Order: sequence, then C-alpha cells, then structure tokens
Amino acid sequence: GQGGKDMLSNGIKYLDVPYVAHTLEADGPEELVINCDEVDCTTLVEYVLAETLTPKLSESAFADNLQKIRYRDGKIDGYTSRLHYIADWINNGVRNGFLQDVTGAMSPDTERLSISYMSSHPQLYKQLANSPENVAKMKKIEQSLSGKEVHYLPKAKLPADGLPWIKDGDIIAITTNTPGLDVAHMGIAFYADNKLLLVHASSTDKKVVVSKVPLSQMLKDNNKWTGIRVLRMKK
Ligand SMILES: CC(=O)N[C@@H]1[C@@H](O)[C@H](O)[C@@H](CO)O[C@H]1O
Ligand code: NA
Ligand code: NA
Ligand code: NA
Repeated sequence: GQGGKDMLSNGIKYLDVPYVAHTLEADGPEELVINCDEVDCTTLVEYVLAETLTPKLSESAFADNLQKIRYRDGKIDGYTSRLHYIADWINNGVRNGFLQDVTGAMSPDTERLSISYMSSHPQLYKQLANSPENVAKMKKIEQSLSGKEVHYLPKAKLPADGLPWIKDGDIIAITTNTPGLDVAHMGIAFYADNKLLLVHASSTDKKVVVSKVPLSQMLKDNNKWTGIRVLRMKK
C-alpha cells in the first residue's frame, strides 16, 4: 500500500548519508536530538518513520513524531526514557498505535525475551557508568521486558525473495543470540527485482546503503543474527 511505498521512498532519500555512531549521546540532560546528516541503524529508521508519519502538504510535527517514536510514551525524562531496547521500542509503537507487529501475526515461531545487556555492562554507556540511578532504572525496565514471548522469523525460514507478508517499507529488526540483547540491527525492507533487500545504515560501508545481498544472506553471514521481527507503520 501507499504507506509502505512512502516508508520505502523516504528511506531511499537517505542513501549515501554517512554512518556515525553515538549521535544521540551528548553530555548533559537527555533532550531530543535531530541529526539527519549522520545516522546509525536505529536513528535512520526513527527519522524515516517520523517523516512518514507526518502528513505532507512541518519541523514541529516531524519533531513531535520523532519524540513519540524515540521516547517511552513520547515523554522525555532522562537517558532511561529513551527506548534503547528494540522490544521496548516496538511495544511503545504498538501501544501508542503507530506500529503493527507483523511477525506477531504471521510467524508461528516465538522467543522468550532475555534482556539485561546494558545494566550488565554499564561501562559501555556514558550515562550508566557513573549513574547508579540510571542503572537501577534500566534494571527495572529490563526485568519488565524479560520473560515475555514475542514472535520472530528464524533466519532459515527467510527466502532470498522474501515472503508475501513482508512488504516494501516494513521495518526489520534483526534478532541476536548476544546474551542479554534482543535485537542487533535494523533497516527497511526493499524488494528489488523480487529479491528482498535491506535499506540500512551500514557501519562497514560507513553510510546508508541498499544491501548488495538479500536480507536472507545478511542473516546467514552473521552467526549471531538469528532472525527478524517485522514491524509496519500504522498511519
Ligand atoms: C541497547 C542499545 O545499545 N541501544 C542503543 C540506544 O541506546 C541508542 O539510542 C540507539 C541509537 O544510537 O542505538 C541503540 O543500539
Ligand atoms: Na530465539
Ligand atoms: Na539475545
Ligand atoms: Na530472480
């Protein structure tokens, strides 16, 4: 449908934008940061979704949509209000009416969430390493996310040519066997000559690209990547 076409075309607008890590991590209070010229895999998806959700004929409306995507119920309240874990990010979008969990309906396979990476490794995050308060807030979030079943598509069940229930513009969250982490990477689904490719911010290519191999191959090539969750904008 048109929503998917628009998600895809807005993602295509980001081709060649440089990959830069940690663009949201300035010192000081957590505030809404907009850096559309330097992205990572998650900020790319957030900007594309925010733009596509914003009716087009507004900087203020774009920012408001970005805020509702990036923060728990759209309320900015410190580092831990940012939806760092993609399971939580998905739940926020489902609860607040702007995402559908497509794998939730279409894939019979499920995995029990076990989320704890950030509190387990606080040295890796500036806003945790010296903030026992933030670490405690993250542990509470982690414990509430963990133990829930979610649906996913195991990577062996994803063909090169995709599946008919995965559509152009869908948001792809790549599941991972890293202990304590649910999702490792994200991008936007793009069928090119019937192959299901990914539009994504690639750290290796140092920019936003159309994948050279199908999503199925991307998954095969990383032993830690176990499958995908498929989400869809609801507008
Ligand atoms: C668990 C984790 O590391 N989540 C980070 C999140 O903190 C960050 O806001 C986002 C955009 O940079 O990238 C995610 O990977
Ligand atoms: Na699993
Ligand atoms: Na994991
Ligand atoms: Na073909």
